[PDB]
Amino acid sequence: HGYIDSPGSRAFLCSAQGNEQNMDCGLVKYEPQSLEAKKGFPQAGPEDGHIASAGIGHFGALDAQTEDRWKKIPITAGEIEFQWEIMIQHKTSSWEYFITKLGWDPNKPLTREQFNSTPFCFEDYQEKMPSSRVINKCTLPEGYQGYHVILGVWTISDTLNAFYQVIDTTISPA
Ligand SMILES: [Cu+2]
Ligand SMILES: [Cu+2]
Repeated sequence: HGYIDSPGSRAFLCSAQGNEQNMDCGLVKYEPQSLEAKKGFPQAGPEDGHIASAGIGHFGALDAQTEDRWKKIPITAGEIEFQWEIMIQHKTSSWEYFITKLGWDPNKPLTREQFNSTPFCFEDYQEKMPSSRVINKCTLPEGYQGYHVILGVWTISDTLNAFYQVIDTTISPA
């Protein structure tokens, strides 16, 4: 169980510790650490249209997708660091990050077609137990600007599951 608090994830910003910068999030507000679903996105895992909720019904408020809906973290293109708060540590296969395609539609549901098919950042943890706070250093793909959604995936090595964290960003050109 864990969540990304820098850049603050969509679920994190729903929470009290995110100071409710997103509202009307349902139960997400009270357990942003709990977006657990089958590993293996995009070949498996949460179905299209339910990626942000990790396919969990009572987190479905996160599946709304409009330009106006979500608070966006401002970031500059290039190097980026993601920080996870690991409330319950589990042996870890990897940390990986996907981003929406150039030309995705911010007013349509998040789907595999809306995301690049492969991650832009991948850190192999070789099934080791992580510390309680984890930082992954990454680099954004070239040519990115504007509103984009980043999907953070924390894949658990000793279960069938992973934790899914979408992040809303406004990217300024490098
Ligand atoms: Cu857990
Ligand atoms: Cu419920």
